[PDB]
Amino acid sequence: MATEEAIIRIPPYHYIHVLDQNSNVSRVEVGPKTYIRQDNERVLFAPVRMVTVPPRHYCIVANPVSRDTQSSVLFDITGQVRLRHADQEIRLAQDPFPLYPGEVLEKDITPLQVVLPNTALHLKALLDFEDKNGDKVMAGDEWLFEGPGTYIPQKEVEVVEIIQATVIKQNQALRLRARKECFDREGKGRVTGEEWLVRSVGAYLPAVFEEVLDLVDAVILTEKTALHLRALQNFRDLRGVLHRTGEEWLVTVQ
Amino acid sequence: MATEEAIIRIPPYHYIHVLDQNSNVSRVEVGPKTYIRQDNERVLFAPVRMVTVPPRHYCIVANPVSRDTQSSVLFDITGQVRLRHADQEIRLAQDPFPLYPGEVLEKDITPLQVVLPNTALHLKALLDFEDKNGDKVMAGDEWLFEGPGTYIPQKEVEVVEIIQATVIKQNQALRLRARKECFDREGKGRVTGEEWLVRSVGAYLPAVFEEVLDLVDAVILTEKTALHLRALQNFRDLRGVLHRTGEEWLVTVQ
Amino acid sequence: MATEEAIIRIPPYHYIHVLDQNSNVSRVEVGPKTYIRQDNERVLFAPVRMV
Repeated sequence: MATEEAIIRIPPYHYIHVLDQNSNVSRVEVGPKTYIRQDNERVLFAPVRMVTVPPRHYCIVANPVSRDTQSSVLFDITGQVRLRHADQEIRLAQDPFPLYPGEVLEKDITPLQVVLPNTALHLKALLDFEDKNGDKVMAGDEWLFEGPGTYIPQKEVEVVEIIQATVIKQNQALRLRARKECFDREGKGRVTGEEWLVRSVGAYLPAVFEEVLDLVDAVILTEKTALHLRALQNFRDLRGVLHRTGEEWLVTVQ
Repeated sequence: MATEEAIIRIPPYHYIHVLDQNSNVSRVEVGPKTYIRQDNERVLFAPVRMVTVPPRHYCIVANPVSRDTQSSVLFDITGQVRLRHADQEIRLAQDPFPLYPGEVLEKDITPLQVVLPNTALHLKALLDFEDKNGDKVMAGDEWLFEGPGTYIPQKEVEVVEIIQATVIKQNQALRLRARKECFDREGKGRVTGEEWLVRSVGAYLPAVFEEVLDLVDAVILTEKTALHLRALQNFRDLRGVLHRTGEEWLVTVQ
Repeated sequence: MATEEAIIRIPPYHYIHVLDQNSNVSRVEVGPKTYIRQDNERVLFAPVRMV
């Protein structure tokens, strides 16, 4: 049922064979095994399936522009005996090992990285529970990423990156419409659909928050000015004074 | 009555045979058995039925985009001995076992998820009596789903998801048309067609409740205002005062 | 280098195969082995010589 593949094949190039003949026993998940190699394909078996592949790489161009794929877990160690054709895998520069037969759902993502005010990352869990350092994740909820580098492009789909809000003290303050049961990332106060005030200078929008609008104060250290305000919910102002809706006050150099 | 199917067939591909020849005795519900497999289909029997199939899979692409089907329970354990062609099944990634002969009612549903205020799930029982953990459902009534994860798309047809209502305190409160003998899902009072008021902030319409309108309050902490009211049923107000229909009172900074 | 010799063959009849592939070790002088037999010649190896 086939011919001797005694063909010349170049060193970085790829070729898929014995896809038709039997595969291994036990947990050794070598299915129909194949080879990417330098030499002439001398073929000891004619029954073997022949798949015409000229150009292919296993090259991860430095750490930038890296790759992912369907796990083809053929080699293992004394610690990680991973599920082969059940899981999906992600790759860095540290993988210049040659290609396999059971690979699907893959491309080449460039590892984008961002730091502090620069930008943030709005990850979630597409099906993940506990894939990252030092503890465990709960359902399909969402995390914040602020500071230096990047991470694994796996088991999380990021909502987006967020270009944060920037606040120049006295002239500015930030409004933040809480969106879920959202606990305040900056204090104990929280309620869905509610409104927020940022008194800190140039800070970031936590995943649950939302930059509504940036609101500039009216300057009233002036003996020649006072503010006319209408309390809109029952509360205490910045200066801690009991206030009921509709009530009207004027604020002035206190 | 047929030919030797000695044909080459790829590892994840599927083929249907012996659909014409006799089936098993006793509870072993193997009918005309078939095989999805890696190797060459050597067929020791010519009488066999040949169902021409190139591309197929048992691929449940991670937990998302998963699949269900008409049951085919050939392998069982000690804890489970199932009816194979009466029932109907639902499947996740945790089942990459091959295909069968009795497959009829199936597709590729992505197990959509929603959590907290975000959205709700208006589940009903299409035929079901007790399909879910730690107890037993009464006929084809309706539940709600609120918080973290998803579940089994099986014995329950969902009415819809429900993008909930949202109320901002003193400015707002909700109206809810109770539609069944509906017991109040936030209190004790109840009656069909009746009218409700939501006094909590940003919440969710339970299954029997219906979002009518959200009603904003008139600001009357004003010394220059009072509200003219007309009691439409015999009752006691927010402030717990005896009222009768027709009756008119005015409400002012109390 | 050849085809699956899945052919029908009669009981007293004869056929010569695996003439091309390797032969045995030691004093067991089976070279390119063959078979005369009753059944259908299912051939697990395609490289086999067909006579």
